[PDB]
Amino acid sequence: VDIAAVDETFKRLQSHKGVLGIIVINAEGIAIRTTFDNDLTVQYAALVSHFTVKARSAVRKLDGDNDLKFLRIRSKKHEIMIAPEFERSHEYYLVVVQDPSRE
Amino acid sequence: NRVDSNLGAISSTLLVELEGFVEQNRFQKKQAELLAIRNEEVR
Amino acid sequence: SDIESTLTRIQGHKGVIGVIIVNNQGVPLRSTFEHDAMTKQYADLVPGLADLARNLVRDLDPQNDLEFLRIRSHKHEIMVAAKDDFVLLVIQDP
Amino acid sequence: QFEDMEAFLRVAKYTLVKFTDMHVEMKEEAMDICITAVEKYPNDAEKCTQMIKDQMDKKFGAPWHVVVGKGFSYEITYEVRNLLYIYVGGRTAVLLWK
Amino acid sequence: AVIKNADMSEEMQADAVDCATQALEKYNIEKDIAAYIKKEFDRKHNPTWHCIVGRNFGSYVTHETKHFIYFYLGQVAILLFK
Amino acid sequence: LTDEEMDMCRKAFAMFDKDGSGTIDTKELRTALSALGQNPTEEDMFVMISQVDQDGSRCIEFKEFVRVIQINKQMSADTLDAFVALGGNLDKTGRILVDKLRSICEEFELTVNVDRLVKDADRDLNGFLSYDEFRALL
Amino acid sequence: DYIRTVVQLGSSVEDLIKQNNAVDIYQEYFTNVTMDHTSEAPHVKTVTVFK
Repeated sequence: VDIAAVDETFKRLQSHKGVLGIIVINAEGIAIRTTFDNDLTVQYAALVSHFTVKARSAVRKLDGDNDLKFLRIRSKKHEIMIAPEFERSHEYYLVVVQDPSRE
Repeated sequence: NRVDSNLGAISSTLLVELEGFVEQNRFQKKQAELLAIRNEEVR
Repeated sequence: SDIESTLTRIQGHKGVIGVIIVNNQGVPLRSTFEHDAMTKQYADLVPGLADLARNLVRDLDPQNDLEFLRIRSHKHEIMVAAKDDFVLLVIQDP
Repeated sequence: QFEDMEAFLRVAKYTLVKFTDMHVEMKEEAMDICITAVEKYPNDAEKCTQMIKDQMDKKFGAPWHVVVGKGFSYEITYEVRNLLYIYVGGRTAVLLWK
Repeated sequence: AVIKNADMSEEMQADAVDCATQALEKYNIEKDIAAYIKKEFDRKHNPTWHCIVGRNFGSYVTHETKHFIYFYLGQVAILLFK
Repeated sequence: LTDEEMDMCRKAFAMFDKDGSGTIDTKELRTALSALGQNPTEEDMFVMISQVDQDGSRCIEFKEFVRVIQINKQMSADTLDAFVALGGNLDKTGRILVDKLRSICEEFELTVNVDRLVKDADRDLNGFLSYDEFRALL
Repeated sequence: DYIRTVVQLGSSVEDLIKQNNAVDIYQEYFTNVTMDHTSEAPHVKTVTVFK
């Protein structure tokens, strides 16, 4: 069953070095799978939802025929990675948090 | 030093300090000798 | 003569189409473009994204800050180095 | 120079008033009743605001308005000499206007 | 749009939702959101409003008979009243 | 509003509340006035504090300190000093008397001076200086 | 459709995470090195000659 495939993708990603977290959030800002506790989850979901719709509106405004498949914000602690796939019937901006300092 | 530790401290002084302002007069006696003294060595 | 040499190196690689420096509020100073109908576009669209992202990062744990940011579109890689004085932009398709 | 959230919460027990237009006795009574509200119910904050403005409702003014929270924004129109904005516990913050 | 609690005429509930959504679309900070949502509705209908925008806030407030609105958009929350 | 005014405000607030109370009480204020020579009543100082005390404390603090410095300063940078140099004694007339400059060079007893400056700062080429060409002199 | 999207994004991000572990870009050499080896030859200065 493909549920084993997506959970396997979580261990594929999460087996990498330093990867603190993986989470999936849909267009209505509600997380679906987690890896964190519940409140760091909901504050990521709200913040990243608003930020990525602003960034996509920025890129679409800047050029009409160009969209984004990628987003990468930096800390001094952890490099949040956002990926979105803007489509109909699905738009699931998955977001990873990682850093190469650990381990 | 002898020709430019003087002449970059002679231009570093502050004559007037912080009626009774006659003390300033007395104060401006003192540093006068200062510049005179310094000038002599450069001369 | 180090800042301008780095500008001249960085503007002559295989994909770079524009380097921009913009101040706190605005005033894009030292662009690199043969016309200026789209510099102002960058200068008034992008630092909203830079400080909005500093809000997103810093909100979590206030010892934290933001340093850089990348947005990779289909045909562009908008890299912004935001900090306190200014916002800096480099545009490049890989 | 503490090095986590937790040592910050060890230090941050003060209740700094961010901005306020209140009399000194006004300020001390309102400040202490809000700290007692926040210590009384950390979990459910709705009934903290229950207690704060219903005490201020019976005693001080017929209209009152309390907002407690974690992260928010606001723009209100308020009659002067009756505004309290304080930071409680180093995290939770409370706006209070008539 | 999501509404959790309101007691007011729906014909200006539509006014509230169309006032808030274009505001949220336009600006990119959340103080000016609570600025605009009051300001433009203030020049529309009445002299007095109050409006809160954020996440995880608590409040007790005296209602108004036909002016009390508690929005919800995209894990961003709005309150406004008279 | 600026950043060094906060420095001088902190130093002067240190000077007034000299014991360390964190609040200006009446006795330290009278100590400051008595160091300046004044020993007024114990009813006018009450009214003075009551106008400056906003919080009802009977003791004024740093916010009130800078409030009074703010109102008195910015209510009433380089315009005034260069302006009132000599032309601001003339108040938007652009004609400065030569006799004022002769008096200035008279009183300060200066050893050697020729007034060719006013001869060679003459930009209207009449024998006087308007204010814009006066700044051009400065 | 949700499953297909998630595995598509997992593939792309997996490439990205490798990209960040490959060589670290954001790392200034000698961020904080205090020990400096310098020039310390003897200096003779005549402050004044007392004559």
